[PDB]
Amino acid sequence: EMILEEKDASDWIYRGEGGANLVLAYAGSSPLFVGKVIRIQKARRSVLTSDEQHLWRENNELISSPNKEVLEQRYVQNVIIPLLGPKHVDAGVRVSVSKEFLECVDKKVTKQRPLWRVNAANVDTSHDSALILNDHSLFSQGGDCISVEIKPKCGFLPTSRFIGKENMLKTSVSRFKMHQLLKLEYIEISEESEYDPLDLFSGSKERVLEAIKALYSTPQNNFRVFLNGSLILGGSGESTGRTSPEIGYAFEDALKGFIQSEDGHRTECFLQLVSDAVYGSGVLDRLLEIQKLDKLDIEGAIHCYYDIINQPCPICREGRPLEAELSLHALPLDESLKIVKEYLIAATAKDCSIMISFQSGDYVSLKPTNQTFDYKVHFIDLSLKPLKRMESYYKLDKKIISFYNRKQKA
Ligand SMILES: Nc1ncnc2c1ncn2[C@@H]1O[C@H](COP(=O)(O)OP(=O)(O)NP(=O)(O)O)[C@@H](O)[C@H]1O
Ligand SMILES: O=P(O)(O)O[C@H]1[C@H](OP(=O)(O)O)[C@@H](OP(=O)(O)O)[C@@H](O)[C@@H](O)[C@@H]1OP(=O)(O)O
Ligand SMILES: [Zn+2]
Repeated sequence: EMILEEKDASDWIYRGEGGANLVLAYAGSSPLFVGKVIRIQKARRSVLTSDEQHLWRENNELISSPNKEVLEQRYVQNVIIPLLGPKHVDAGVRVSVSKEFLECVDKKVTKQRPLWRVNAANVDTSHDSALILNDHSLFSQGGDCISVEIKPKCGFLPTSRFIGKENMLKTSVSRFKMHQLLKLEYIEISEESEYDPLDLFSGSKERVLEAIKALYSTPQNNFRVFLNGSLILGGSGESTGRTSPEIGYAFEDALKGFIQSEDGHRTECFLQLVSDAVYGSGVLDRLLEIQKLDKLDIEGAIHCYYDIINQPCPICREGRPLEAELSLHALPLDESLKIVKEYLIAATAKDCSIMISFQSGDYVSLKPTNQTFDYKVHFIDLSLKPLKRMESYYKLDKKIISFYNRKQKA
């Protein structure tokens, strides 16, 4: 029991954000909130639609959620944990908030937010609740703690019965790689990321290290590093441009004390440590199993979505009739519901992040520095994706592939 009022907004500072939630770390002195983060949902510019209630009917505690914050809490603990495991997942504790606290918080951090983020979304000041999670950038509560955030994205390729001849490049080239080309076009990134999510998930030592190095070279919105809660690499609530020579010098120096290596080598040693931690723990393996719940791709699943909402299928009837996916539409409701539900769970896994906390059971021995590091892994950002979003998923996919295709015509 706790109600945060307008005065409490002074005790929270900006940490980061995505497209759904704004996150703030504690900067006050209250013993009850020290070492915690606050996850506040944003409104873009009642709790579940009828069709969402039909889709999540097997989970009754889910469909009876009073607000959207409890819904997220019950989605993680009733759907995602039975799939990922409870060891590295925190569902978090609820806390009551006021309309004013939320408004003051919104205003407090505005200046530290990205310009375009301020444009698209602000905090939803109509919610009476917020999520309190453990601040993973702190090791627990030892000395210093270097923390690494990774947004791995999708690490498998569609193998589909349902991807057309004209989109067959989707079988060979990753979604992440293809998206980079579109992102660059809409000036959402400065340069094409060198990171290939197929390497990180490959379960191969040399390929994981290759992936970690690429995440250093072009962090964008996929790689962040924190010294004791303080951002020392990556973007602040957005994607960031290439690690320049200068960013490199600062990060190399920020590593002093923690990594015991001679100047100009602490970085290559640190990237060895992150690689060893990721590879050794195999925490990615079980997440790939959840991403693979998208078995038919959006070009397959889309047909099932129109069967679920009882709407005539546009894709089938507005295309060539002899190429209509009769296969999928012949499927019973229960089957149709299963595919789309598993697709939405996969989307959660495709969009989550991983935070590895390091400190001088789970441990790494760095031969080049002669040091030992304890580490903890936690999954974060395990949101429930709206069912309505299947339609925008198909449009986005159709936009990415066709733009990739016509670029290959050069
Ligand atoms: N428990 C935590 N400990 C430390 N940092 C956190 C924690 N939770 C969130 N963050 C930071 O806050 C940022 C945004 O949190 P996140 O849960 O990804 O918001 P989101 O808007 O739901 N993301 P997305 O839906 O992918 O756009 C992350 O990139 C983290 O750096
Ligand atoms: O659609 P994509 O795969 O690009 O993923 C986007 C994701 O939507 P999805 O996870 O529901 O698809 C968004 O999540 P919401 O906050 O809107 O819930 C947000 O995280 C974007 O930054 C992601 O773009 P990215 O920068 O990672 O490419
Ligand atoms: Zn169809």
